[PDB]
Amino acid sequence: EGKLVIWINGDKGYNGLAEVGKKFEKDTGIKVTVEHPDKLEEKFPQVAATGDGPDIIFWAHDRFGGYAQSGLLAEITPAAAFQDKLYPFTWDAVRYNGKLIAYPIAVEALSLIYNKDLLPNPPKTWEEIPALDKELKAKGKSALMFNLQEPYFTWPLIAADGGYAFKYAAGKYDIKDVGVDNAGAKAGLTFLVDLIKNKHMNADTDYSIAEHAFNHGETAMTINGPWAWSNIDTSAVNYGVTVLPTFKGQPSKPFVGVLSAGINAASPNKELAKEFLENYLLTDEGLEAVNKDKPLGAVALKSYEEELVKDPRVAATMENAQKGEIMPNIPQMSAFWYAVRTAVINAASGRQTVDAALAAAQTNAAAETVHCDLQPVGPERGEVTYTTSQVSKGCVAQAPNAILEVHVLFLEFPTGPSQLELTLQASKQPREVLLVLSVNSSVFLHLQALGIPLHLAYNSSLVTFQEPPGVNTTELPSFPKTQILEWAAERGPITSAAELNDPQSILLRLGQAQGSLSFCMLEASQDMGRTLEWRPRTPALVRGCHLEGVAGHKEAHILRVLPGHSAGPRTVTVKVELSCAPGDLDAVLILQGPPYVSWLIDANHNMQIWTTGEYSFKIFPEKNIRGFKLPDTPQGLLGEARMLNASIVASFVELPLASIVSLHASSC
Amino acid sequence: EGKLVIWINGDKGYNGLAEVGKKFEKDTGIKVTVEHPDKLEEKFPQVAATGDGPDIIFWAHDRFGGYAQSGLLAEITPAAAFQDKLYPFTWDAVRYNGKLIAYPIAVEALSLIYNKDLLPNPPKTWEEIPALDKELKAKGKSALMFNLQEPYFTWPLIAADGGYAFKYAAGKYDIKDVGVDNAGAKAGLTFLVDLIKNKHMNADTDYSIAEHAFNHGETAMTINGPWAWSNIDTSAVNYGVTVLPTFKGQPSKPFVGVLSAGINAASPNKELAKEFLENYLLTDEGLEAVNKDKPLGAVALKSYEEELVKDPRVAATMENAQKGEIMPNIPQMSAFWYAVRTAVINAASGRQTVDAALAAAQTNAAAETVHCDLQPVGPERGEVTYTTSQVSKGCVAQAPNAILEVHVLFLEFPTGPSQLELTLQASKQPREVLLVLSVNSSVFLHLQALGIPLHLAYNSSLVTFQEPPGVNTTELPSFPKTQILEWAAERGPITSAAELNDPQSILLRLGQAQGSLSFCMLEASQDMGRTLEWRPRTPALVRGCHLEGVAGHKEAHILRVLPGHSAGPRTVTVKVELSCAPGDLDAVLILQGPPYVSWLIDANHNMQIWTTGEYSFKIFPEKNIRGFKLPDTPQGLLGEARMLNASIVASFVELPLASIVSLHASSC
Amino acid sequence: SHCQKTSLRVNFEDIGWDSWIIAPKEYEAYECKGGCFFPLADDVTPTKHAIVQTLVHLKFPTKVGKACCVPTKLSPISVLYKDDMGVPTLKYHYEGMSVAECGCR
Amino acid sequence: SHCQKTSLRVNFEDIGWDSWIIAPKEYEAYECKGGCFFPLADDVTPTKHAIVQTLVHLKFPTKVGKACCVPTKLSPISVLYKDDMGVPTLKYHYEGMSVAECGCR
Ligand SMILES: OC[C@H]1O[C@H](O[C@H]2[C@H](O)[C@@H](O)[C@@H](O)O[C@@H]2CO)[C@H](O)[C@@H](O)[C@@H]1O
Ligand SMILES: OC[C@H]1O[C@H](O[C@H]2[C@H](O)[C@@H](O)[C@@H](O)O[C@@H]2CO)[C@H](O)[C@@H](O)[C@@H]1O
Ligand SMILES: *[C@@H]1O[C@H](CO)[C@@H](O)[C@H](O)[C@H]1NC(C)=O
Ligand SMILES: *[C@@H]1O[C@H](CO)[C@@H](O)[C@H](O)[C@H]1NC(C)=O
Ligand SMILES: *[C@@H]1O[C@H](CO)[C@@H](O)[C@H](O)[C@H]1NC(C)=O
Ligand SMILES: *[C@@H]1O[C@H](CO)[C@@H](O)[C@H](O)[C@H]1NC(C)=O
Repeated sequence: EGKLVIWINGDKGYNGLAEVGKKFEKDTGIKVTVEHPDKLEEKFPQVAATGDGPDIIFWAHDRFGGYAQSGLLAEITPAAAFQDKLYPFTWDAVRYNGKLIAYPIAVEALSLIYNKDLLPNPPKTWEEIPALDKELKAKGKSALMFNLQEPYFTWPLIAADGGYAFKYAAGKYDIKDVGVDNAGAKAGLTFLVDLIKNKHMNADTDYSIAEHAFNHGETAMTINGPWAWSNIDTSAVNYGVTVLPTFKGQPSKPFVGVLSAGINAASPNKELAKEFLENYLLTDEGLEAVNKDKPLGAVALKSYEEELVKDPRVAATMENAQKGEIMPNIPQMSAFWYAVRTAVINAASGRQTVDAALAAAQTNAAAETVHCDLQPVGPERGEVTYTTSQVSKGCVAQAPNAILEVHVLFLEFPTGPSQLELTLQASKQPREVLLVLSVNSSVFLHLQALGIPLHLAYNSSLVTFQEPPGVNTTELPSFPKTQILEWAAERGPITSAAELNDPQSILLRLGQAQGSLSFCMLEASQDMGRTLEWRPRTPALVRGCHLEGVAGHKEAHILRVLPGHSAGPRTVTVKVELSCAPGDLDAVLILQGPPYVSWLIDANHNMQIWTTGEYSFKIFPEKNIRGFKLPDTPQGLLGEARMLNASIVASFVELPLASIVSLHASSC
Repeated sequence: EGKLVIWINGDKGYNGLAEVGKKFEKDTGIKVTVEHPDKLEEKFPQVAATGDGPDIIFWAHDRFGGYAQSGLLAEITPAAAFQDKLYPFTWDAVRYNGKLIAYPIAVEALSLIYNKDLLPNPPKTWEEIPALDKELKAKGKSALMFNLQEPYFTWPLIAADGGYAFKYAAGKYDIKDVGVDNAGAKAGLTFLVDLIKNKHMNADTDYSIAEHAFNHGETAMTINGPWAWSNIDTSAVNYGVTVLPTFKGQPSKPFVGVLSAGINAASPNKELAKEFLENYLLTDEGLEAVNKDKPLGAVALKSYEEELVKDPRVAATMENAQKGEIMPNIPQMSAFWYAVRTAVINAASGRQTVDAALAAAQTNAAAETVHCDLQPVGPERGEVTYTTSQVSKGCVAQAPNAILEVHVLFLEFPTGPSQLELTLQASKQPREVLLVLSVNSSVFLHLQALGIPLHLAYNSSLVTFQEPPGVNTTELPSFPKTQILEWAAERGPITSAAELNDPQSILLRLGQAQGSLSFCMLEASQDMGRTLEWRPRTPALVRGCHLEGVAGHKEAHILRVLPGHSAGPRTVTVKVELSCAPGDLDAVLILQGPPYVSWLIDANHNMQIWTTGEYSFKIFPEKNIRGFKLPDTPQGLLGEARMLNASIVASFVELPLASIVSLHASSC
Repeated sequence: SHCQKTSLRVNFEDIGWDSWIIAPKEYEAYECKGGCFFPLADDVTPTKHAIVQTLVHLKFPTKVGKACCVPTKLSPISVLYKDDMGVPTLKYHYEGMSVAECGCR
Repeated sequence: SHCQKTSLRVNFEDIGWDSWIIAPKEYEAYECKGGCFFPLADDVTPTKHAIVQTLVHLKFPTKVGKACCVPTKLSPISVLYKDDMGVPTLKYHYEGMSVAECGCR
């Protein structure tokens, strides 16, 4: 049996996708869990770089470039026939540096959705909207309302009068040539700031606000993609979808997105992911299901698209798309978007001027250029093990006066019989404890519970103990995870809970409840503190690269701790073992972490050190040493390695707050 | 084709042996040269240790022990059938330390040969000989005459009354227990000295004198072996052969010899030697021929002996033999014989007293005991090359007023096509020269004659020149070597001549005639001086051994120059090259030579030095160093190596006067 | 006064090395103290050139000097080097800083 | 007075070695002469313990001694040794008799 975790924006047809996952489940017996976290595009890289991540991610192509740039996405190898089943330029959208990284699913382009009843004649130009808003305000309504918090809905104007993100030419993008501070952009954004200043729109309008406004007939117009059409269909609004207005006599040029599906490089189910995506998702019936849940606009599948074009709404999406510009997939897109967002917000709220916000956007957009392409490193080349307190999902709570405390652990391992070492540490002093464990694969378990009045709850068929106990055991019912939590709570309060993926060892300390929290509420990337400390089976996928234009042979090993969710200053231990290392080896260690991380180093040869915060060693342990300010991004750290005259990055890894880490090296 | 050089005492049937060599020649085409040098038993070891020697030697067994003791005799491996064809105790005579060294040919024992006409009743006791001598001296004759210069003819009395050489017991000889100074010996020798003192015999009587005396009827008795019987048969003497008289009522105990044939270890024709000896010499017809030439007494062949016993003379030889004692074959026999000889002579001439001469004989007899058994060393273990001025046979003479000078060179190589480098050096100044060369095997020759009005004489069919000359060449006639010398002399005086065996290179200098000698007369082991200097192809057979009872690993390399025939003081150069020698190697170099030999050493590692005369090196060449007195015998030098705490003798070699020597070592 | 190893505590600031040696502050840098006078001891394992020079000195003290007591073997120490470019170069065995054995040469 | 190699002719009789060194009579046994004062030259390749000790000495000349100019590498010579048993033991490379390079230690 197997599993497929998927991420997709909450505004898309994730239910239909889930149904496709049900067909895939019945056929292959491989369960599919579709989820829609908040800001999943910004969350994915962070977790994927730790080994924990969805098997598949769904998002516009603009981000996949960055993702794979950090070696976070496996290469897609579809047969030429299958590639012929989809349109080329979509593959081009997912192709970056010559490799197909994702499966193009759909095409997305913003369209003007107007209320036919309120506005039978939508405006052809932006310049007339103010007048219309005046009239409709005399009728007790508003002209237009759309999300102003995300710059994706404002770019069509900005680029309408000539704005552009990165000057493209000779098959490649020029990152140092940005067109946000040019005339057209300043003109468009000036027009928007004039709309808000004249109270034709409220600077705080967001997606939900606009959708509610138009769907309830409070505003006569809105700007949205195919997905929103379903929500309008449920509403009593008689809506029309048409081209966007012209600014300064020029058509609005929206950024055309390509909903694509990328495979997590850390996923062991790569084969199965290929199975689902290709053979189930990109078939007529699959895209039929998803589009039934939420319209995908123009799909990348030629057949089903041939059927969808007949929808005049899709046709409009294609007109607006043809008039616009496909988004670049380069990594810098992230920074660009961030900058633009800051600009728009600061200009709409009145914090900054148009010229100022857009100048600053011209400087901030392009930045942290890439220095190399990170590629996975084989185990025999590099190896990492570590012990951390963080968990995929976690909560820690206190139970005053509770005669019985409950602990729940959700474990997930590859499709095979695993081995696990679990040890429960007794607290200082009679409280009886309940341990509910759930697993998605067979497991051989080494349980160690000393002096603990313990009770158990688990699968008698999936779990096999080396030292089994007879009495005080309970068969785990077949419920969803949440219902498992509630069911466990029906016996006693839950003091702690965590979802681990492929753990090697687990240490659970009782009575170590941190702070004052009375209810356990699962939080992604939660810090378990002194409660739980586990060693995962599979570490983050080792990565490395070669820094071009750098003379000599100098090895660079980089370690970057991820944000730690508000904890006191910690000491991270680090052991290094460079096997088959030349007598006089010129290497460097780069330790990046939050400001509250001090480093404790232990190595066996001569090498460079470069850290944040402060660092100490086993030799002369006292007399800590002040660190330096290091770049925060992966490409920033790689660039610092280049500054360190490092020609090769032998190792690159990113972990969360972890007490101990050990690294072994090779490549002789 | 091939060759077989043989040595045998001049008093034996070497002519019949030569005839057997003629049959062997016709059958196998392998010429046989039988020779009878003077003191060939003492000469053989000296030459054989240099590679030059007869293919086969004939002598009593008493010496073969010493010979093989120096590793000079190859092991005999006759089939058990053939061994059954001869009597065992003969094989025992030739067996030494477990190896069959020679082929037993005949049995020799002294017998009393009396003139029946002069003495119809030979005496039964020694004590009556004086009276008989008085009577016969009244008749103008003498009673007895026999060789007094060799102790072999006097031992029968000495041992008659209990004398013995080495006390034998427990299957082995005790060298430190000698019976020459005992009562019986002193009694016998006293009796002899009384015979000479009373003028019954002349102290100067030798073999020839006695044989002449008896054969011409001047004396009535003599003591001789079977060989002499032939010479009596030619004489008009009517002789009888009977047992020897009794001394002090005890029978005379002669030393029974075993005429045996040993194979020179340095001979390449070992196979052919085995052929001749076994299949031709030890057959009925062969022993028939030799015995026809000179009686062999009792032969070792059972058949032919069965026919010879019927000769009453042989029967007498067997009675005297049974009454006597077989000679020990041990090496010490040589020293013993020497001592005894000195004693007898000094006691007969009146120089020493019986008690004194025989006491001194008791001390001198046993001496220079063996320290190890020398065995041939393979080339890959050790290698020697050298350049010498000595030759198997040689002469150098001067030619006053001679318009043409002659040079003759007799060359002999194994049965194969050889290569030779010959260079004639012109003298300072118009004399024309003649070069006569003879060869027993095909040869490819590199002749170098610059500014020499030279003429040639050789085999057009056997010699092949790399640079042949057309005119002034002569075909060499088919003559014996001596007739070749005379024939060459018929054209001009011979200034120099030499017989070389398997030469690699030859240098002949004209006008370098040494001293004042007008006639060239070949002398064995002649010193050619500045005239000739040649590098032999095959060196002396390398030898070594392990010194028992010596702790540690210390290598001993020994070099011993042979006597040099009256020359001025010379400097011998020595180069050493120890390949695959440990960093810190404990070795020693033993350089033995005449008093007129200074040494010049050249080596590449750290080692010990032990020399005679004086020695110098390349480093700090001046400031010669006085040597020490070293033992003269091979066993003496080996014993000195034992004194040097040497546990192994890696190399052992003996060469004649040679200017340069080079040694390469192995065994890692 | 036979040659032997003695203690010598060193401070990197006093020698002006605190700039490119950040760690440690002080360390043990044993010196070789004592006279080299024949007969020379078995543990010193004096070189024969030292023996010779000592005897020649004894013969001509004004024309030839004595043998000297110096380190014959050195050991490494872990230090933190500083490059001109400005990187914290840790050398885990920065050789030739402490004396292991003394002898006369 | 930088440390450097200088000439030193030795006689085996004067040092009492003529008994078990028969050859040669005299030989060249270069000595190391000159002062060790910082800054130390590139050719001397002074050990850092020498540099340190020189600086400490400069700071405390009465409490700590200077670095010493000694041989850092020796070469062999061919000699004729004499064993107690009495054999002429030639050593073709009797090591450690002549100076090859000098340095401060
Ligand atoms: O606004 C920043 C955001 O723009 C794009 O996101 C779009 C996405 O393409 C659409 O499919 C839909 O989800 O609306 C999003 C905006 O709310 C970029 O794809 C994304 O990288 C960027 O953050
Ligand atoms: O006299 C010393 C001599 O004795 C023996 O020689 C004998 C030999 O055995 C006989 O065959 C015959 O040749 O007479 C010889 C004496 O003239 C020993 O064999 C020999 O070693 C020794 O020198
Ligand atoms: C368990 O879930 C993991 C994580 O998605 C998956 O890789 C694995 O195949 C699953 N195993 C089983 C037996 O369902
Ligand atoms: C594991 O537990 C689930 C839920 O209780 C159950 O349906 C399943 O059958 C169990 N495993 C096996 C092999 O039965
Ligand atoms: C030449 O004589 C040598 C010496 O006896 C012998 O070994 C060789 O076989 C002979 N060769 C020929 C061709 O007669
Ligand atoms: C070598 O010379 C001899 C004597 O002159 C002669 O009999 C013989 O035939 C010659 N060799 C050959 C191969 O003819």
